[PDB]
Amino acid sequence: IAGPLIFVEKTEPVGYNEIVNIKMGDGTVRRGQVLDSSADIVVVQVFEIFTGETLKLPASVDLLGRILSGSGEPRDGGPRIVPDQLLDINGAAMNPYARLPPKDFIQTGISTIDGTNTLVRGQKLPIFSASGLPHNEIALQIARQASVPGSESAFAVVFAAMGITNEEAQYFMSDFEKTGALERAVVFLNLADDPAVERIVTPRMALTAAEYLAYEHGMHVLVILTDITNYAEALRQMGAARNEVPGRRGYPGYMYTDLATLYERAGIVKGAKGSVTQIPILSMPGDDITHPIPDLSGYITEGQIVVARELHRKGIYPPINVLPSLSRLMNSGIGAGKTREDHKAVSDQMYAGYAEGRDLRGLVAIVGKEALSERDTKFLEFADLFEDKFVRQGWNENRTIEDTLEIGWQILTHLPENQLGRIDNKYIQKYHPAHR
Amino acid sequence: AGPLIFVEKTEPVGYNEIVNIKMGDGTVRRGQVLDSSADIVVVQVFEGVIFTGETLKLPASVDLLGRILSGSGEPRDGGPRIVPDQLLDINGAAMNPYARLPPKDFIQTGISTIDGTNTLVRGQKLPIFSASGLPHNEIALQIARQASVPGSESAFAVVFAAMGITNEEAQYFMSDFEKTGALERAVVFLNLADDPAVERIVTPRMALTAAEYLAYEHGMHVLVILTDITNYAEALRQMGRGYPGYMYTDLATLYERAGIVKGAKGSVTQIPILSMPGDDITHPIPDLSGYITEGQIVVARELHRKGIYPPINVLPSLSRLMNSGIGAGKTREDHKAVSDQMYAGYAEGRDLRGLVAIVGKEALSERDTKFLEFADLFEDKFVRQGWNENRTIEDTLEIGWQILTHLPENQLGRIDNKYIQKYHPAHRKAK
Ligand SMILES: Nc1ncnc2c1ncn2[C@@H]1O[C@H](COP(=O)(O)OP(=O)(O)OP(=O)(O)O)[C@@H](O)[C@H]1O
Ligand SMILES: NCCc1ccc(S(=O)(=O)F)cc1
Repeated sequence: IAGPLIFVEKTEPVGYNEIVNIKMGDGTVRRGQVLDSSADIVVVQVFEIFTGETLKLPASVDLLGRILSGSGEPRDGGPRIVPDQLLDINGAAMNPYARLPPKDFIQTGISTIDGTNTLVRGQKLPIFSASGLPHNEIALQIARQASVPGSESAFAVVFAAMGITNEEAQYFMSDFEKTGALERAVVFLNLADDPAVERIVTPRMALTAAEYLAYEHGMHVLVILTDITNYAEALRQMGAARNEVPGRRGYPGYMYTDLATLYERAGIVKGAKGSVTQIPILSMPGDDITHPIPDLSGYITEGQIVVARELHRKGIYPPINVLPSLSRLMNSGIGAGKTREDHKAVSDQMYAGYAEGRDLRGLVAIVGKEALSERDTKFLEFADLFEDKFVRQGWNENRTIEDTLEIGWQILTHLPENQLGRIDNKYIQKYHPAHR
Repeated sequence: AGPLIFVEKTEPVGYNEIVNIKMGDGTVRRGQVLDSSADIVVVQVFEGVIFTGETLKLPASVDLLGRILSGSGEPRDGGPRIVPDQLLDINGAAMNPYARLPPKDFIQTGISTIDGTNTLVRGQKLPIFSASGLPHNEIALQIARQASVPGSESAFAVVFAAMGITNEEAQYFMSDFEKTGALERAVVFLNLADDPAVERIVTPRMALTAAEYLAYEHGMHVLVILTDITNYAEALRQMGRGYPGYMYTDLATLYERAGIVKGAKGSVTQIPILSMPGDDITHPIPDLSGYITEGQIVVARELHRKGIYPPINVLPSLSRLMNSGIGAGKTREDHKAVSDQMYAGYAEGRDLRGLVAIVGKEALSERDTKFLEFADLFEDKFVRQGWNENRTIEDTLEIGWQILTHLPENQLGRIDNKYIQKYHPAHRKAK
């Protein structure tokens, strides 16, 4: 009767496939079999230590301002968390999600996100990148800048790093402490050499903490997870998936729904007072042949933010290419009363102009700048202005959606007013710098 | 430094030799010889007694249809050299047939996960995003065989270009096009892995040039399939340890060549295959995002591993111009609603697979079990289809309506009552 995978505290040595009884968070008992384990954690697959208890998160608002390991133990030299509640972490705990669509605005402070691919409360918007690109730097800037403008609910951040180096850990820790962002954040840091099982538990501890804060304390919580790919690397070598090939015989069935137990955990929480939003980092692995991992495409259902090496090589930060980027729920979180009435129009116009300008880079290479029309030259130049002024921003520059929109209107000014076909006259008259 | 311009080798040249290139308008741009094959010179442009070269030309003629050529345009089918009625500069700087018009009508691919949920539109650029070991080429071949433009007064044609392929893949491609009759309306450009690197980079330009000629001078809707861009980028890797900086601008000279042509009686649509390398150390992963501006079709390992063909995951897939090409008079009035409803239902079902693995199968509500099962039906009956199964948009929509009857009518939040009463199987009238 193979079923859900749970995590239980290890109190004694246990053997692979050992039958055990588990005392769950809700007080009920489960029958299961052991799959793998670390010094403090064992992975069990439920059916229907000999008699153990589930690994739990010491749920408490005191988690905020703390930096913990993947298993919830202090890394900041502080005392262990004094729990207000001990919650199971596999996702069965509170059943906090409402059947409501994601909808309001979350200000990341990054123009290429807030302006053209708006992140909304309850959404899961992955950052798609690759080795060598600054995705962690982007994840860190969002963590310290993110807020929920005009909201009556408090805002919190759950930052979860997986399989990182000592240097990286140092990097992250010092930043949260120096900026003060730590006061409104719970940080879970899993090192590359920490037990694999601990990496697997890391995203679950994070999400459980997120759900608790969102549901128990009516907060809008932003969960940043980096990097799924590293999570997937530990997963493929854990338990019964060990030395097994995906799609073949012997590959554990749970191996293909595992990522789903993570991306299913996002959304507005019951009561509609809080919510859990996810920003997972999906870094393209360069070893699909040697290290086959679970398909990560399942995490992409509401869009994605694309990090491009092209912009990175041009010396632009953050190197986000808005063209292949998308936020399917964007229309929920923008407009009058959320951002500003002209948000959709400006974003639409910048996208159109930037896409045109980029195509023109090809034409100019085909016929020469001397042969390009005046009109086309304007768009060609607009693409440069967009990348140089809108896309590019400092690592410590936190732009309000108003700043983002103004920069947008400023560069749009470079195009002929008669070429702004994506902006209704009403807005052109009201916000265009020439009629303002 | 780029950009790259191809010139016919009319006289001996040397590396770094400064030369003048005769543009199709009588003017001349100057560059430097970067590399060259025996008949083609690759020049990098800037901005008497020196070489003045002619741009490499494509022997254009409707007689191109039904022919299998090499990346350089030479017969590979044993047939005679193409008798041109026009010599077209393959760099694209001689005609520019594109209209200032947005892509708009329907292109029926016959594949449900494309036509139904992320529709291909005439003049659009819709890449197939895949990876090593996946069947993107089989999907590409199927589209080439089945694609059409229902109700269009303009004829339809296919331009299929393969870069750096093996001899076995070539034979396999030539065989399919020939036995199905698909070759009858196609111009096939085949470049083999051993062919000079120079011929590999001219291949897509020869293809796009043939496409523009048919579309603009013969008022045809042309579908251009390029598989793949990664091999193309590999050829650029070393022409004169990642890819050269000019690659990004170079790729732009390819993706700018798409759209409705002047007169709006024709168009060029591109379906480039972008497969990610299975190994980065040797085959670094290039940034081909410049080609992705109108969406993409995602081939997913998950579906392939489950034994489903075509393994297309609609959730991450997207067609930004879909609304242009659907609805009454194009496909059917209920298209957008069925598409929205299936997408939402599939996404919900997939999330529930997550919940099932958290609380267990028997813990799911009856309602949730309904969606969980719909996800299975979607993959088993909508996604899955034969490699030779050409579905009309009607078949696709009807298959959609059938699996949707698994969901509670009160759950079809994406379909307004008017379409429910008219098309829902439980309400539709016999007629
Ligand atoms: N699981 C997935 N795997 C691959 N591609 C996906 C997946 N899900 C969605 N996509 C699509 O692929 C695109 C991401 O690939 P993209 O071209 O951005 O790579 P990249 O980040 O530019 O690589 P590079 O490291 O060279 O910059 C997105 O536009 C998205 O639409
Ligand atoms: N790698 C070979 C480059 C090359 C090859 C041939 C020439 S010659 O074409 O002018 F006949 C010039 C340069």
